[PDB]
Amino acid sequence: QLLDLAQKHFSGLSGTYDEDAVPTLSPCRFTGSQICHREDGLPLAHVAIAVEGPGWAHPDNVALQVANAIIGHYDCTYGG
Amino acid sequence: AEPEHDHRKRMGLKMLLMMGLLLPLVYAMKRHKWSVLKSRKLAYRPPK
Repeated sequence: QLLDLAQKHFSGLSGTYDEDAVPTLSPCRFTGSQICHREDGLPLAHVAIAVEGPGWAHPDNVALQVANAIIGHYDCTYGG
Repeated sequence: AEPEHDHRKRMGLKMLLMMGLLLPLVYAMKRHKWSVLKSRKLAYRPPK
């Protein structure tokens, strides 16, 4: 029923396609750097620190996620 | 008067050769550590 609907309503993008220009993503350079926005009028500091990860496809996102799970997450309303 | 004459001069050459290797290398260690500060860019963004 979904494929039926997809042909019923989306078919209308045929005719001709991609005949003049096609865009594929270029890799993006990671830079080990720092940005410090110093504001002594806000009551709490926010800090986000990161290394370069591998990307969607990489099999070793699983092991990363596991390591992340171990460290986890905390918030003042946790009862533990 | 100065028996050690030869030895000091022998050591002095070694000192000069050591410093010639060491002085540029420690400077290079300093610069790379200091580079985080030497290329830092400031911007002031006051409100309103």
